[PDB]
Amino acid sequence: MADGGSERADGRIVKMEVDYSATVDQRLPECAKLAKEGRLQEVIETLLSLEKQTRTASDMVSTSRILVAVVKMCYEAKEWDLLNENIMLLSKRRSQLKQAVAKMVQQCCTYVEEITDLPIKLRLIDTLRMVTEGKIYVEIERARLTKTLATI
Amino acid sequence: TGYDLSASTFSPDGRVFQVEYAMKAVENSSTAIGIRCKDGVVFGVEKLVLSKLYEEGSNKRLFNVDRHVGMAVAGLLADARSLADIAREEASNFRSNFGYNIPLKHLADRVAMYVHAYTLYSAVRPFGCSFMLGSYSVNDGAQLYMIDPSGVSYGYWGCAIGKARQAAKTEIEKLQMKEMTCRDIVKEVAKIIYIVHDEVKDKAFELELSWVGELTNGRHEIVPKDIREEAEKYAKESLK
Amino acid sequence: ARPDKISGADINSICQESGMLAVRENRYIVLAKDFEKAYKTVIKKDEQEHEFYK
Amino acid sequence: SAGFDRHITIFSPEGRLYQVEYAFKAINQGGLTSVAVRGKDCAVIVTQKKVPDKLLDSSTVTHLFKITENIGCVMTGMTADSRSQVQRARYEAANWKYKYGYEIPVDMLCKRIADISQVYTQNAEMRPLGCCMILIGIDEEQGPQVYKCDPAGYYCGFKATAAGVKQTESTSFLEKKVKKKFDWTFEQTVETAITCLSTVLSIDFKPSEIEVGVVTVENPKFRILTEAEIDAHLVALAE
Amino acid sequence: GYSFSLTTFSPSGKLVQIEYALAAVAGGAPSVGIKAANGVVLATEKKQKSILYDERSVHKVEPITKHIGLVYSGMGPDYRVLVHRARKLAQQYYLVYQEPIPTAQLVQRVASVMQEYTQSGGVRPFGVSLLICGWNEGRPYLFQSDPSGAYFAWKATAMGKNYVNGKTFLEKRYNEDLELEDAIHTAILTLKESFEGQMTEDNIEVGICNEAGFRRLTPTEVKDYLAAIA
Amino acid sequence: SHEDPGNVSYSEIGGLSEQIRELREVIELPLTNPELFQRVGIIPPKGCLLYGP
Ligand SMILES: Nc1ncnc2c1ncn2[C@@H]1O[C@H](COP(=O)(O)OP(=O)(O)OP(O)(O)=S)[C@@H](O)[C@H]1O
Repeated sequence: MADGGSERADGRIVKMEVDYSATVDQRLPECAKLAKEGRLQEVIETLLSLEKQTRTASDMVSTSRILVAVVKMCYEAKEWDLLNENIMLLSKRRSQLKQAVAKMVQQCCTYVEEITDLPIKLRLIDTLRMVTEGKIYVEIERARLTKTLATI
Repeated sequence: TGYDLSASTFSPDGRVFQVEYAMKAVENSSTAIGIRCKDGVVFGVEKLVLSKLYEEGSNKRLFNVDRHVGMAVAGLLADARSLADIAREEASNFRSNFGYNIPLKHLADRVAMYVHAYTLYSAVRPFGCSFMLGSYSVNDGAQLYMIDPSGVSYGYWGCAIGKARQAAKTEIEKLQMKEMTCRDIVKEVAKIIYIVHDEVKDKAFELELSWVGELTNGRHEIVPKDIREEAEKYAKESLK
Repeated sequence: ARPDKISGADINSICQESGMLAVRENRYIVLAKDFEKAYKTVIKKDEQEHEFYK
Repeated sequence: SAGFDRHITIFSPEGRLYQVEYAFKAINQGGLTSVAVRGKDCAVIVTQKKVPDKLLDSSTVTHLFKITENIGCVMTGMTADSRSQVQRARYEAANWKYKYGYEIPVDMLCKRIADISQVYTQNAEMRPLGCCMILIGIDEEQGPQVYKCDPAGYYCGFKATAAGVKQTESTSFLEKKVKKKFDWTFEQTVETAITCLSTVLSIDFKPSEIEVGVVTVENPKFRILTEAEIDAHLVALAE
Repeated sequence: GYSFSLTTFSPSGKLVQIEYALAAVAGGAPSVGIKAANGVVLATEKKQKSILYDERSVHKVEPITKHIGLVYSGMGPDYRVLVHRARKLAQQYYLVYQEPIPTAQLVQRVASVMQEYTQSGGVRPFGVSLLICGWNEGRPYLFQSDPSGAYFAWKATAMGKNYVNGKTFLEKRYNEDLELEDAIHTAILTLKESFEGQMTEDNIEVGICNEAGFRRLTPTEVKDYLAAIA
Repeated sequence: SHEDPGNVSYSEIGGLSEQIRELREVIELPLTNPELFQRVGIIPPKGCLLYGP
């Protein structure tokens, strides 16, 4: 519905810094309960990608504050839920994931050179699942090209 | 297009054309609708005078099967009369064998089996009728069922049988049907029947309204429509 | 060594079936996949239709 | 071919008859899908509803017909044949209970319904009731059963069962799914039923369209599920 | 475009609606049955269409009494009907005479029933050819009937697909004098000549008739026997 | 022969799931390379039948 992303994102703009790490998994069932809906065909889609943008603002926490992207098993667990609970027929809210995973390889392209190659290569083995589930539609397979380039 | 002769034979694609032709036989008949409220069921039939030869009070399609059940038939009239007699007989068997009023589900299922038994064999034709069945009970509420020429019998809140089957239920469903008592629904059915076909193809029609519910204390009878005269003083206000 | 009788036109259809079925995967020769795919595609299940009256 | 215009039930040349194999898609004019699954000490039926109208009810569109207190069934095909077949089934179960003193096993009922269909088929001048019937039930010393009855009178019965419109595809999934030897812990059964219909039709819809009938050897009574627990199972299989 | 229906003869030939039922029998599932010196062996060919079906529900080899076996090659929905008729009829004989009915008398009465359905003119014939056997009075028997009401007596025969090919193997392989096990061996040989490639403890279904009575073997002994019997 | 028009897009109505890919294999790919089928030695895919509605 066109109210859930509104309430969640717009009233939880504060809850990334003041919270340590809890509202990530405490917006996880919130993200799933909006992810099981597709009403306005761009409202739920764009607002869930804004909750994923707040998730990428917590990627600073997940790769910097806490252990170096060990919580990506929980991340691709909630994305496992969000990508196999409401199969979508490859549609209906799905193109929120293009910017989401291009933002993931954006984050990993800005995270790869300093620390190590561990969080980016765990991201590549997650997104191999996500995008061998996905298609050859937009640049995420060109992201596969540059990511097997990274594994080289 | 076949193979359309017997009611026993199938088609190369698997349906009986006799039953189809009987279904669209009722399509040419007069428009008859029905709707229930939260404490009753209201019938209404668009009935037409032939030219000037009728008597305004003959051959009323609103039948009355049991003390609390009546029909709202549309289609071939004499076949509906025979079917109404069969329904009276079945309610007679139930009243004689169990000592209380027939539940409308069981009555409708027996009648559906009877119609299906006339659709099965090759000696007989399918019925050319489609009718409505209303009831009311203190422990059951209001129940409105519906029987096609084939024999598929299940339940509705509102229905329509005739030409304007779609063209009535387009605006039947915009009624706030639960929160209304049936005394509103009387003029509602009046305005719905009055909307369809004022003068275009025919010259004149005439309204009958049947009426069952809690307000009749479990009885089923025609309204005193002349009492409160609710169609015309609102029908003339429904043209604008 | 298999029964379930397969005639010469049916044999050649199996071979071309399997060869096209591997080359459309951009391969060199079948690694025994498409032979058994040609069985479980070509037989082709005694029709469907009707499994009544046998 | 024909030729003979298949008007009555006779034998054509080479060598089949065409009336029953036209009756086999009188199911297909129903526009409906049914799936049965037997894994373990439970048994699950799943079947959708096609209600386009808001004026039409929802309780009396149920295809799951509780035949007796331990036997449920589901019907496809045209509705009148199905309901008449259902009252014959109820009548004959009651005849068993009168004659033999105990509750009828689900096998003899399928045999009797098939034999009635054969008598309607053997002698002409009656339409052979073009509907298909799937039965379920619990038996002592045998667990649960799932059976299918044909309009032709060919009963059989087995583990994973499907009939309707799209069930070449459903049986393709049930060959591709009942080949791994895992146990079936009742929510595996419910999950496989929901997801097999959800992969054949590919809709992934509300809990208010399908009907779920279960029977279990903990409550041998036939049982029809409510919207709440159907919703609970549907989000419980949502990963 | 004639014959049509069952009431009138052809210009010169025969009853085409019986000929078509015989053709529909010949288009059916194969079977084989062999009379040996001490017993009779029956064997059918029962393929499930999918991997879903169960092999414990429907049974092809079927006893009529405790000492009379009976298989078919055709349609089960008619098979069960005339099975039930033979059941009730044999029990009527055993009511009258207090003695188990001889197999010839079964074949007489079943042939009378099938003939009565071949009589005019609204009912169709059975699409079923039987293979009746039993061990009555020492000497075992083997009786084939047909949809036309006729009946025969065989030492070994077959019915279904490739009954001609199976019969040419039966004429070559079998003889008059064997025991029941060698009869089962040549029976599974002639069914394996013509059946599909996967023949297991469930695709076939074999019952025997000792002089000690009818016996319907289990998948246990079928799997023990057909564990590469040759 | 050459009254034959064309569509103003690949998606003139829709539903290009197997359409693009399998029509692409049945036409365009062995015309680009016959030697792949000459690992087997057969002519190009002998053509579907667009049936249905
Ligand atoms: N002995 C064989 N060895 C290899 N391939 C064979 C053999 N016999 C037949 N074939 C194959 O099967 C085909 C047989 O010729 P066909 O074209 O099938 O004859 P046909 O005209 O189609 O059948 P009819 O009865 O003449 S209409 C050959 O072209 C081969 O592909």
